Amino acid sequence: SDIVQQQNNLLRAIEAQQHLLQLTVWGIKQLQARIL
Amino acid sequence: SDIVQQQNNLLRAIEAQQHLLQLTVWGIKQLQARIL
Amino acid sequence: SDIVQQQNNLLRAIEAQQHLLQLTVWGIKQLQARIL
Amino acid sequence: WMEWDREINKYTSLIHSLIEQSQNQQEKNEQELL
Amino acid sequence: WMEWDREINKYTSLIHSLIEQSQNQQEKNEQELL
Amino acid sequence: WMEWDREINKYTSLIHSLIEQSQNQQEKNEQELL
Ligand SMILES: [Cl-]
Ligand SMILES: [Cl-]
Repeated sequence: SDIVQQQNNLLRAIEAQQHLLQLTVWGIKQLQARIL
Repeated sequence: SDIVQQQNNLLRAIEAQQHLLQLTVWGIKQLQARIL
Repeated sequence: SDIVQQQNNLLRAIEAQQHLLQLTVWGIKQLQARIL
Repeated sequence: WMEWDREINKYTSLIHSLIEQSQNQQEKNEQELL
Repeated sequence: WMEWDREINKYTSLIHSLIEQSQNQQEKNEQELL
Repeated sequence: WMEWDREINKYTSLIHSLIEQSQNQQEKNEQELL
């Protein structure tokens, strides 16, 4: 039970980190469009 | 078995995210070089 | 035991990934002022 | 930048697939606890 | 960019909270195993 | 930016080590299923 709970925790962390990654990709693309 | 399968899933996610992270580092360095 | 150890491994990887994500956010913010 | 765009797309797609796979496995694992 | 800033703050706070929760759960898990 | 570069390198080396450790542990765990 507690191992499965910990997997839920880490998956949630990965999901949140993916949102951050998508944000950084968006930001770089905007800057690239402008400084080119 | 199914817990170990999930650990494989999560490790693969972490590895792919790290690839994407390294791509963003490349992008930042390129833009920095162009500006500064 | 070996499953618990692997959860610690993945948790630590996620932590290191988070430091790198925070660094990339810093870089984007530094560039954003200049390029806009 | 063209190669960069391609690689961003490929890895974005892969991560999405892995997260979906992980979500499905998580639900299966939680059911199996019972 | 205003929304971007807002979302960076939201997800950073959430990840920090999830990491803390996971650290706590890892400690409890090790205690249980011992 | 010199500090930024150093920090990127340090955390990249750390996560690579952790990923390698995790890959090895994963291989062992999968074999232990038998
Ligand atoms: Cl796990
Ligand atoms: Cl500088």
